[PDB]
Amino acid sequence: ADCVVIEDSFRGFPTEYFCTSPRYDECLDYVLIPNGMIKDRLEKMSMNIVDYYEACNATSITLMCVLKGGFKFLADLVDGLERTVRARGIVLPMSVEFVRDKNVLVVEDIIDTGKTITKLISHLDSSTKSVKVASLLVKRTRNDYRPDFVGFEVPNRFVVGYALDYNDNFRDLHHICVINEVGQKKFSV
Amino acid sequence: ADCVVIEDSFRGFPTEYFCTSPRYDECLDYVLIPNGMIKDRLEKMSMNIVDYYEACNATSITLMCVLKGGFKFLADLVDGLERTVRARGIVLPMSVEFVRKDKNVLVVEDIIDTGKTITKLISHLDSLSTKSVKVASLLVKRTSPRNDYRPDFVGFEVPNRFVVGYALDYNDNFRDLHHICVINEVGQKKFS
Amino acid sequence: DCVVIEDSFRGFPTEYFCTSPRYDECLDYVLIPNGMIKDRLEKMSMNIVDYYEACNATSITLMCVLKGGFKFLADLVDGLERTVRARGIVLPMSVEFEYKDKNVLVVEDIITGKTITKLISHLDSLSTKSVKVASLLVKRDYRPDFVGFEVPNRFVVGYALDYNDNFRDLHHICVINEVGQKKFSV
Amino acid sequence: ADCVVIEDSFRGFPTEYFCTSPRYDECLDYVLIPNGMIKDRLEKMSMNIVDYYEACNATSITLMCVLKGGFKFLADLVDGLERTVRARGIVLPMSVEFVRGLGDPSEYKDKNVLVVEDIIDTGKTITKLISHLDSLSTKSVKVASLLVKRTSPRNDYRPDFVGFEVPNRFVVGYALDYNDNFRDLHHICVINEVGQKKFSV
Ligand SMILES: O=c1[nH]cnc2c1ncn2[C@@H]1O[C@H](COP(=O)(O)O)[C@@H](O)[C@H]1O
Ligand SMILES: O=c1[nH]cnc2c1ncn2[C@@H]1O[C@H](COP(=O)(O)O)[C@@H](O)[C@H]1O
Ligand SMILES: O=c1[nH]cnc2c1ncn2[C@@H]1O[C@H](COP(=O)(O)O)[C@@H](O)[C@H]1O
Ligand SMILES: O=c1[nH]cnc2c1ncn2[C@@H]1O[C@H](COP(=O)(O)O)[C@@H](O)[C@H]1O
Repeated sequence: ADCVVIEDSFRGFPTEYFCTSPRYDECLDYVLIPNGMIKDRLEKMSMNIVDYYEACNATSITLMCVLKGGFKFLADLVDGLERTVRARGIVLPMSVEFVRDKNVLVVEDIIDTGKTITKLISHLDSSTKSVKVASLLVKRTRNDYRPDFVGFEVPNRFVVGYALDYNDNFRDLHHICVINEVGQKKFSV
Repeated sequence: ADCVVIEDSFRGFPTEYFCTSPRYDECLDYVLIPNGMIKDRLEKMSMNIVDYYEACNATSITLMCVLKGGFKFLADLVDGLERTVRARGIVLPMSVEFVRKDKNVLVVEDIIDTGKTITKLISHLDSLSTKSVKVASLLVKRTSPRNDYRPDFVGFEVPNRFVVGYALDYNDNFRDLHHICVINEVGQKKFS
Repeated sequence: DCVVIEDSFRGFPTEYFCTSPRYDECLDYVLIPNGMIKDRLEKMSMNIVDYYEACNATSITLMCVLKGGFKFLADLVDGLERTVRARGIVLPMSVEFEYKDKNVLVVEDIITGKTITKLISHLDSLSTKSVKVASLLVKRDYRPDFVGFEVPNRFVVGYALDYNDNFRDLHHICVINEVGQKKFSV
Repeated sequence: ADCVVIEDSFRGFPTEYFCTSPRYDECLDYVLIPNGMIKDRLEKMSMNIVDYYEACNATSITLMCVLKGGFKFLADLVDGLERTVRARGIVLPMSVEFVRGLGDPSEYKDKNVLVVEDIIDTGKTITKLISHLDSLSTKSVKVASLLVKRTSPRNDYRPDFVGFEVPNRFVVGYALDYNDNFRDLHHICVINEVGQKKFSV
């Protein structure tokens, strides 16, 4: 459950020094997690997931992508998993299933209060071999729940980008950023 | 449209000189298209798509992922489109819908052999009063006689041989392969 | 102007990123992950191409200063090639590791500035047509024409940056501790 | 069974379906090896090199790049090497040096040198180097060549690690040059006639 903990002292990275979608010129305060940061973290995370599912003699695993917030995370994550199982010479069959007794790894976007991931975990437990949750981001409240694999622990702010949406928008953004009030007013109701 | 033609005389590249997942040891005949070649073609496909919708004045574009096969394809293609939209400074909003009104729908599918699936899907799209309906296909099977229909954007035109990898499946197996490969008969029998 | 890494930033723990097992105990933290470098180099390359399009430069010659900037030159040349290629412009590029009267973009690793002064001074012998300098990192006052990150006055390794021809194979840009700083003393 | 063989029947891919430097628009016949295919090959090459130098417990391993021609191949090769060593917990200390010869210590002795060159054709350019390296009392001298030209008759020398075996046509791109041009090209291509006349000696 230990991860890259973004402290509330971190002010982020201003958008002017990166490549963001020109569509969101005035709508972003700063970049929180660059895209390459996400990739680099997902490498080590892929190693952790693989060696965990080898410590337990798992015959196979099935990733469950929760659309549409976890697609980029699932894509890069599957790249890292196939890469790791490729280099290490293991024979670990992985399946991918998208939803809006087998080993199930939930591929989620972010945990805020946990009311959504717990209904899923209780939905698959309604007779499954195993149920695990992997979340790219985690929100620091503290919440009583934590996923099994966590990439980043972020402050109590609303983030967008990397297929994370603020009212069905900002998904085509390359990095993980925090909206300001201008974009909030522009894309909310 | 015109694309990279994988000639029938192409013998492929043997899997031993690339990285294959260990679970398909004696199941792959050869490697037809390496992953990196797919990506390098997807760069040009992204440019073609973006400046097509820029020749038009599309207010947005809605990509339709045809699951489960087109998921890697849609991933790297969305990376290409995003990378050329922000590289040319053009404002062009892109949304992503998934399957298994009055918008510019770009269908993203894995391969087209006969065209039954793409015909049914396109017919379903024609009822919702879409602004435009274009189709982007990664692979196109060269059949005899040549198939009556061809997509608006095509990555590779490959021979009439069953291919797997890059999320191309064979009874929900072979998806976790990095490259597009032709199966042998031992692998076709191994999964039934 | 670039990305400023303030001094109150402790970095990220090495145990959360993939690092070479060679330097298990010799790394305090990571300042800048590798992918963040890759994402900043996009904007930096765009800035360089835009400066060489404000005027009509008919050529550009990148000067790699081995051994520190070979990774930075690799990904920088990749970004420049990808930008020139993406914008359909005809910007011919050469790499220089006797070829004079050319626009020079010096690709150095990090800058006191006493080394870059030796570079620019040595350039006056051939009299280049134009000289500009781009550096990946700057430690805390002089500034090159293109800067990527601004780091504290601490010591950084990785990404071909070396402490006595060492730590170059490290993927990310890290900060070492005193035990590692003494385990590779010259 | 040394490497990927690009048979003489292979006609390549037309340059219009890939992203090419627009200045060489009319100078390229076709694309021989796309960039991503090169990197895909360099994954497996990195694995082979790593487990070779680990099977014999090589203390140090020093990659020597033949400069200008072999730079990009060195960069992607080092990428793959550090990646595959990172994913295995292996400790394999690698160094990097460069040559054009322009590199001398003379402490190269007792070390394991891995030569990183761009392409082998006749074999004399590399033979002079291996002769100049086996004179410094090195523990081992091996060569990694990205491309190898198919010669008639077959060349009496084949490097230890080969990426691709290409037909006997002239190739450019991916730091491969023709009269110090075509280096900024992204893929490995073959020059046509207009490109052969546009950069003559
Ligand atoms: O900061 C955010 N940005 C975008 N979506 C969020 C954010 N925080 C929570 N969500 C979404 O809120 C939903 C429920 O999260 P919960 O509050 O943990 O139950 C999920 O779909 C999350 O992706
Ligand atoms: O060779 C193949 N390998 C894997 N899937 C194929 C192949 N050929 C056709 N398909 C599948 O066939 C479906 C539609 O093809 P069609 O109906 O023949 O046009 C798609 O969902 C493809 O995944
Ligand atoms: O923190 C560091 N780690 C490794 N090398 C450094 C570091 N800081 C400066 N250098 C090297 O110091 C030399 C000159 O730097 P300058 O004195 O700031 O101009 C160059 O070779 C740099 O690579
Ligand atoms: O087809 C080619 N394209 C570009 N450079 C080549 C080609 N063939 C050989 N070279 C270069 O010319 C020299 C030929 O070496 P040799 O023929 O093995 O003795 C080496 O420096 C090669 O890098």
